[PDB]
Amino acid sequence: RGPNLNIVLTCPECKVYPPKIVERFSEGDVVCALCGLVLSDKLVDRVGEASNPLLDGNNLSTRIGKGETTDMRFTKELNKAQGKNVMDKKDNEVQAAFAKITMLCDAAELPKIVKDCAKEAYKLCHDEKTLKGKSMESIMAASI
Amino acid sequence: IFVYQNNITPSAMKLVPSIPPATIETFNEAALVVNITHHELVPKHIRLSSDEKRELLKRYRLKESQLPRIQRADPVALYLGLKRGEVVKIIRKSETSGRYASYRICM
Amino acid sequence: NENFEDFDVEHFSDEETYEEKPQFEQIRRKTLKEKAIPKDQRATTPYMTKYERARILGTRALQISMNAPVFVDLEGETDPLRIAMKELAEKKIPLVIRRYLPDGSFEDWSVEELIVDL
Amino acid sequence: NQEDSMIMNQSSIDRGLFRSLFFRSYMDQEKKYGMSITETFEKPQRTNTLRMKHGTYDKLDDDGLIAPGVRVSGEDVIIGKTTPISPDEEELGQRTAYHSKRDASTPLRSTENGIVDQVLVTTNQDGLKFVKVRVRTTKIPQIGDKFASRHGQKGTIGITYRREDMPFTAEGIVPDLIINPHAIPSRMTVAHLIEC
Amino acid sequence: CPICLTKYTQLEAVQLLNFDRTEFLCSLCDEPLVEDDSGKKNKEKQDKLNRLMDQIQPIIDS
Amino acid sequence: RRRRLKKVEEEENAATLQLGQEFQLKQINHQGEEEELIALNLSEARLVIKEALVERRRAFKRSETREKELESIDVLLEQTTGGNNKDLKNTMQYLTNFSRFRDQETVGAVIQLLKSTGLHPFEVAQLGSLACDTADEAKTLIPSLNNKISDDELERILKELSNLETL
Amino acid sequence: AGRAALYKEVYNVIASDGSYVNYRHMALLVDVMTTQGGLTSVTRHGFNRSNTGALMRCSFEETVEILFEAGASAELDDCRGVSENVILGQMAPIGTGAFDVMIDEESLVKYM
Amino acid sequence: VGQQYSSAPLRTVKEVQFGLFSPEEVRAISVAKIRFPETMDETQTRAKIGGLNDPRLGSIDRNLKCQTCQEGMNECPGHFGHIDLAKPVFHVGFIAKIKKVCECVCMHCGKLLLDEHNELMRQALAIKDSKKRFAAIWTLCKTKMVCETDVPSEDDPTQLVSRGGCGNTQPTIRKDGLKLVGSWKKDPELRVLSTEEILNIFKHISVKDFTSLGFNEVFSRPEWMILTCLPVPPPPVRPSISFNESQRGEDDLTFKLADILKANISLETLEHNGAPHHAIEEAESLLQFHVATYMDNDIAGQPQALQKSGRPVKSIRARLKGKEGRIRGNLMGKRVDFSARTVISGDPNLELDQVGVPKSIAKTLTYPEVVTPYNIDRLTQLVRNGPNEHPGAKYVIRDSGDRIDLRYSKRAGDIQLQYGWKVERHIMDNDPVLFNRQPSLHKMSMMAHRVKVIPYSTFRLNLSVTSPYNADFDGDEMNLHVPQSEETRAELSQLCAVPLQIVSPQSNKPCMGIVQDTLCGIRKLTLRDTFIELDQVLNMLYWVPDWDGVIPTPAIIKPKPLWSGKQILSVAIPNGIHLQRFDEGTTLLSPKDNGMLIIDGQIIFGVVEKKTVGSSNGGLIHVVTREKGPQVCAKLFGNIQKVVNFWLLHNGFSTGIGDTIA
Amino acid sequence: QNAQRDAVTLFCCLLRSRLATRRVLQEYRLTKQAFDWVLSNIEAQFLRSVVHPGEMVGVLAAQSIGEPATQMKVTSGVPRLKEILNVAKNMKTPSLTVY
Amino acid sequence: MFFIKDLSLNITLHPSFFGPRMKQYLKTKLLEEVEGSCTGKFGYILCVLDYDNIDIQRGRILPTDGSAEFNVKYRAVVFKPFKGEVVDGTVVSCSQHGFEVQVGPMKVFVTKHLMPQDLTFNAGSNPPSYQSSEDVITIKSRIRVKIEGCISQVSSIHAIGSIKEDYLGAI
Amino acid sequence: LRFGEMERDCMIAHGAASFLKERLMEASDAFRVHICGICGLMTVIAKLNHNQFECKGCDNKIDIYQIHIPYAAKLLFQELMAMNITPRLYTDRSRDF
Amino acid sequence: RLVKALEDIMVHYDNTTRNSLGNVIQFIYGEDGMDAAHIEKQSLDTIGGSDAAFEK
Ligand SMILES: [Mg+2]
Ligand SMILES: [Zn+2]
Ligand SMILES: [Zn+2]
Ligand SMILES: [Zn+2]
Ligand SMILES: [Zn+2]
Ligand SMILES: [Zn+2]
Repeated sequence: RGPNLNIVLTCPECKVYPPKIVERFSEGDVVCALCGLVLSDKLVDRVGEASNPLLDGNNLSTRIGKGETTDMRFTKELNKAQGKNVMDKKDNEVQAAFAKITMLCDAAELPKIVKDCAKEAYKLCHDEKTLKGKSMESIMAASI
Repeated sequence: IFVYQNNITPSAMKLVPSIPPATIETFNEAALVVNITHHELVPKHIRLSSDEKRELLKRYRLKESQLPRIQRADPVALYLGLKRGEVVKIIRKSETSGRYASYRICM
Repeated sequence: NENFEDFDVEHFSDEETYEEKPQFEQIRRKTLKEKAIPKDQRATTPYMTKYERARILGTRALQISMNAPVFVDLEGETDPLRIAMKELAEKKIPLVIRRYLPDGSFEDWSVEELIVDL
Repeated sequence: NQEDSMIMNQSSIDRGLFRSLFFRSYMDQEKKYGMSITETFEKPQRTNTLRMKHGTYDKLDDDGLIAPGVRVSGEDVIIGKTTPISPDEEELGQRTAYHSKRDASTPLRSTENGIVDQVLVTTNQDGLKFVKVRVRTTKIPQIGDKFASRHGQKGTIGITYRREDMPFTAEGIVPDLIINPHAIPSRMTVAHLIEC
Repeated sequence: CPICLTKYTQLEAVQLLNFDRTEFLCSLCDEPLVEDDSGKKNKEKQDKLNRLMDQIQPIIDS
Repeated sequence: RRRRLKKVEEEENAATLQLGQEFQLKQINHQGEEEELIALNLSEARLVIKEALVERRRAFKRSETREKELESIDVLLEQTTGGNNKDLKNTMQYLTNFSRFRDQETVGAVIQLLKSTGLHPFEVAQLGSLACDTADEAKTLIPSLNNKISDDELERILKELSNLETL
Repeated sequence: AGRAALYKEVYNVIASDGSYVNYRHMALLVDVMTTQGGLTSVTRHGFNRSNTGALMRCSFEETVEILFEAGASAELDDCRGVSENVILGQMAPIGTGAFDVMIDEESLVKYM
Repeated sequence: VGQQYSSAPLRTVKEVQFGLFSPEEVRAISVAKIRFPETMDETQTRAKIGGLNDPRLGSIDRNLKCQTCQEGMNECPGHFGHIDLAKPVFHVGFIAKIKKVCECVCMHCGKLLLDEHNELMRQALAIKDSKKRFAAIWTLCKTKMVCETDVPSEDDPTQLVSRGGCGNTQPTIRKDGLKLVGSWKKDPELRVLSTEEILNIFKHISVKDFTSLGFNEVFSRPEWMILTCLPVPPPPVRPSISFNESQRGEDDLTFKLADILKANISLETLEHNGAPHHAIEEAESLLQFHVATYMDNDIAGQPQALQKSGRPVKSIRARLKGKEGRIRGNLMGKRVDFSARTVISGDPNLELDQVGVPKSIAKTLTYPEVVTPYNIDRLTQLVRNGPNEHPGAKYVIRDSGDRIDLRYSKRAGDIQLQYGWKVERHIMDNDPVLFNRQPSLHKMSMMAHRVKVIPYSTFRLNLSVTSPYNADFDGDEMNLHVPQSEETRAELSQLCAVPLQIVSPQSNKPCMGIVQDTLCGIRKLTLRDTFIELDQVLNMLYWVPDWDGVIPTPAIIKPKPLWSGKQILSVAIPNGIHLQRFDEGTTLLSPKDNGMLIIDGQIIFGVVEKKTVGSSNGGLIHVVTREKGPQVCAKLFGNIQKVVNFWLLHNGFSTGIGDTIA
Repeated sequence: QNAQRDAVTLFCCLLRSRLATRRVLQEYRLTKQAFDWVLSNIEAQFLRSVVHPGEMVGVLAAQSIGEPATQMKVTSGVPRLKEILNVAKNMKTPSLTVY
Repeated sequence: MFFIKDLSLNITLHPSFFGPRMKQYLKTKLLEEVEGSCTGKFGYILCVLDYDNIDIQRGRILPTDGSAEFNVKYRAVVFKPFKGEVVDGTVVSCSQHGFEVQVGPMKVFVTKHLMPQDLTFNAGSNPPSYQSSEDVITIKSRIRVKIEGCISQVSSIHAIGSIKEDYLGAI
Repeated sequence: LRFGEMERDCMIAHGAASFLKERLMEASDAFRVHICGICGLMTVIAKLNHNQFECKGCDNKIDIYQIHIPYAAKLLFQELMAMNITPRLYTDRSRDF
Repeated sequence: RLVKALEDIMVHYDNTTRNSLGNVIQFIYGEDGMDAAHIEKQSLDTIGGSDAAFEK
């Protein structure tokens, strides 16, 4: 099911599968280790922002802030325009829960690994049928 | 040629455009006390005829806009009474070749 | 990283200073044969220029490097550029030069007829 | 030695003139991105590790860290670190079910070599194990190394002569270093001469 | 092509014909193509058209 | 000149005499002048290609029933054409298997017949190509002939082409 | 006369410290600076405003605004300048590129 | 491996035509309609169909083909998508132009305020170029407040001709952020002008109307200035970087298109499900702001979209303008391969046009040499040498474009070379290479040298060539560039060579001369006191490479054979050179030995000084390079440097603290 | 032809000043072959001194002007050069020289 | 169908063929990749006429690879199909999807939805053909087919045929 | 190594056009892209193995040219397309010099 | 700034000095058409001196 869209780096002369392939990162080449023929040249080894889609999912949101020349009336107008958005309400409350969890961890000086484990434990177990009526304090405490 | 003394009412400027080919040039007395042509920096300006302009464009393979320009407000241009699309041959002293003949079209 | 008092000017770097001061036809037409000036009335120089000689040497050496038939006797010379200079020495380069006038017209000058004085 | 170059005595360089040590420290850390998305300092094996670097892995130990004292060369790995990936993929052809991990190891610099001086293992503030490897090498002075007096008279070594080629006094004293006279008058550095 | 789920008209089916001169192989999936169920619903579209138009005649009269 | 982008134009079709942008009735040759669009019937094309091949054979050398003509043009393509001549070969077998006139005299008779009809070279080439026998068949086979030629003149053209057709 | 005075001022600046520059360089500078009938300053609002190609102008200063104006005005760039050939990566019509190399056949067959 | 062969004709770009996309053209060229603001699938392993990273747009993973062109990184250019906007929005780079056009045109019937029935309008139409004509039209029509449905006749202002126009009142338009407000006059009625209204008006503008405004009819209509179908740039424009091959950090552009899709979906849900009007203007203002900061984050009087780290979102304009922008940082100048950089050192024993290349640099930089019969043996020997030994080769390029690394191939055996193959061999000696010192203010500051492979780590070069480079050996880096083709190699050797640029066109005098120790020693050598004994004379004569092998007769025969310094220095000067210079107090007898006289390349009197062999007009360098040519002048540089440096070596020269003492 | 005559008239003045009959027959004392050699060499060097078409003299002039700026009552120097190139209505020392 | 045209072709002449006699090399290298070559711009070009004199311009040396680029203007016979055209031909292959008819150098496909309903497929018969109550259409059989749609790529042309129109099929 | 503005200026002053072209293309990024003939855009789907070219939206399969531009130039033109600007590239002159 | 001002100005084959647009800057380069590298400072003998020295 679905298209292949897979590129295999096989030597068209040695014809040995699987091929011994050396990736010359310094020389920008991908070569066959047996015959020395290049396969893909001009290889690619900052400009965006780090975002792991495992802790907060594939949420891609940018907020609005003051620039060098910023008028405040449009600033509050855009902030309240972003405030009434419907598709990110579950996203908004799960980041609110993440913020409260991190605030609890930082208020009791726990290491960052515990914050990460608690956040992923909450995310993996958010929106459960068996976990709907329990108090959010208990949910955060159990995650911690 | 109209030589006034101090100033003109704009109610006369609006009717300075008259029936062609009759043309009106308004010259201030104070601006005309000294001939600017006699100044050592101002080179010799020679107005070109239509056939001269055509030959100049033909031999240099030029278009109208590819020539160096002079506006129709330059004091030398007003001195010669230049009109739009009129080319002057400008002969000036060259420190590398003695005589250099440049051309400028009146825009 | 590094902390260097050795004042090295990072180059192509004038936009610090831009931000400091930001406030202050009738003979030839279309693609006719009239662009091709006939040989009798060519008005360009008969002397082959430095850029012309450079590009003829480059083109001839590139061709010789890809087994073009050399039209001069080789004296044991193997470098394509020196073979090209030898070909240019006795006018045996079978090329002509298309000097484009600014209006789009051009003149065709053979390497054989161009005087190589430089 | 013309115009800010020096001629340094190669025999003096052999005897330790301006010879110097160079220590570089490499810090590497294993972190847990979640439950199982973590990495381990370990020596990778070609059977079960994807996207290794072409440098040799033989100088590592069972814990994926090279012992101190071992000589290193260009692009040799000194800290072997691997993290697991999503199993049963299809990438670059040489991908199988054995390749459960990818290589996130730290090689040496491609030009640097030397001796592993000291390997330090510990935990951070967060309790994650992280290592520090100090590599010691020596920079023997050679042609092009920059030297300066105490007077702004910097420059590189032009060439190195042995003792039998340098000029010498009647006492047999050769210079360790020859500067050019042309450094003096334009800069008007008289205190260099007075210090000498 | 059921693998790539991409539509093909009659014109480009000929250039996807194989050496066996029987099947139409997909360019990306390399799988023989299946026939789309369009054209047999032309009578269904005619019935839909008539069943719309007998329900709109009072609007026509108005 | 031409200020070019995707303008409005009709799709290529046979009945509308829209043979594309570059198949116009007026054609500019390599010498620059306007010249009529020339479409050839199967027999005329077969004779033209045969003259071209024997002319190429003569240029190389200086430096009837269906079977014997078929093997003659086969060995002619073998000795004259080089690599990748398969499509030209199958074109020659198609032209010989579907020709209606064998000599240049019959082809010239067809040309001088169809030059005075005043129709398009395209449709008269189609008429010479197809062995139609009924005027209504000719109208329903070549839709450009509708409201273009009278039926009696059309029947005269078909019957005289059938008379001129041999083998 | 403004061009002559401008050359005199530039020459005074250059020869203020006794440095000598050949006349044709400052002559070319003042001829460019006075070719439009006015003192066309070397600014983002001076020479950068003549219709000399959108890519040439955007290479210097105010790049995005110049491309915006070109897109709004549907400006056609003839690609005769150096900068357009730099961005397009093709042979600029300068120096060696200021001509073309045609291949001759008549002298070639005359050779042997 | 290069690129796959293409059957399309290879042409050069002769013209670049600008303009604006029509939304119909955007929908036509789009390969997909992007719906979902998500880029990744719900399983976090594949590309979401209809998302911002749809495979039909292209592919930025090596093991992923593009879904459209079925190619990889090196072949797929990327394919565009589009966004069907819920409401029309303004192009942020055209706010002033929209305002100007709105001041020009009617706000009810979409007609020009002033037609050809006015003299001023007609003379504004007489302006040929679009910008000046549009500026004149705008200045003329910004003061008109009425559509002028009826006007007097142009020939006589007595009768009234009813032109086009509704006669309505055109309001004054000003911008307040990203929206236009119009104040109608009071017989003021101020209200916000909706973008769809302006789009409708601009559609009702006739062809001649915006043609007079400078808008071209198929390339840039003013109606296309309003954005209603935003094209989606492909993932090659906005790649997803990786920090440790485990993170999926996306571009800021992808973040902005996610915001665009979020705002657009919010707006279409609000209009579809019914909403108060202020919610609709709030949502469309948010969408317009997101469009603007996607297109230009730096807007005056406006807040900036910020990343999760709080840094401003790098919009496309930021990627365009600036130093590291596309034009000046990646297009108009760029980083290149086949380059080298190290410190420089002086070498008196190198020729003027010669550079000393380090062996490791020579083992790294390669020149692809085409296989001919003239070099089949040499290239075969270089291939057999391998890339680990200089001289050697690193790659063999076959005629099909296949490139064979010479590592990982000797175990497969040796390779028989064929004619027309390319061998990427190491640069040997006499290879023309470009040699450049930044900042490089002038053309003499980066020139072509000849390679001499030397066994150390420095670019070594002649001392006399340091002046045009403005180079000193206090740790200066200085760049190297190797041409990879015979054409560029030839034009580098014949145009950019060191001897060809001895005489600077800057000040019509030589830019290179005898400098520093060689200048001091050539003054000390040509003094009248300086006499050189036979044993040193023979060594000095042998140090001249082009010495003809005849010992000149001494200036003093008895009681001891002594050669003067001028006599030996004249050996370096080629014959036929005549230089004459008179200083103050200089006669044909020189009591001061000032001035110069050289006859047939023989020094008659005068000490050789900066006025003679320095970078001075009319000196020895200028005369020799004008009468003998550049190669002879370069050989003269080498000869004088060698002989003077040898004599100074065996003579010695110092300075000390006592030299500053009166 | 008029432009060609005007372009060499200073060099023609120099040539006539140097190659006068009095100077040749008195100071230079040239022979027939010496004079023909002189004329041939002058013509050859003049034809070699013509600027080559295709030369980017704009960039050459810009570099030859900007580089001596790097080598550096009434204002002078880099600020004066900036006042000149950025053609400003005001300047530090606006002045006259009345004769 | 068969036209004659005056075409201009751009040919990359390699520098290895810069011998004394480039004219016949240029004519030859014109004559492999034109005879039987398919172009969507002009159809299947079959034979080049006027071989004795062909217009050869002065060739472009490309400034990167050194090859000579000639704009050779030639006259040739072409086979450019169109839609709406009825032609004769012979069937060369058949399947359940339809059958391929050979018209000149072209294999026009007749799809299975484009015969009249009398014809049906019978794979049991050898060769597998289309059989009706009044006629049978087998391999190497005379048939008259009308082309309703032709797709032309840069180097390939495919056509859609049918025999549903009256006075079509076998003659 | 940066072959920046001023290195390019000095190559221009030498007149070394082809070396400059080599530095800008064969030394950094030589990208071959296909463009339509009707529109000047690079919106051409190229199946090189199938030898099929088409610019959908102009519906032409016979008017495609390939050009060699810097990859940064292609990305420039795609960014300008994202600016709703047309960088229409044409392989022939339309206006006389 | 100066380089970007003058980056497109070339001596053409008619020995004129034009920009990219073909607008003529100098009708002959440097008003004399001479390459700058082939220029030497020379003394004009006729302009100097007295009339008696001129005649002598
Ligand atoms: Mg320094
Ligand atoms: Zn292999
Ligand atoms: Zn498929
Ligand atoms: Zn693609
Ligand atoms: Zn109105
Ligand atoms: Zn298109």
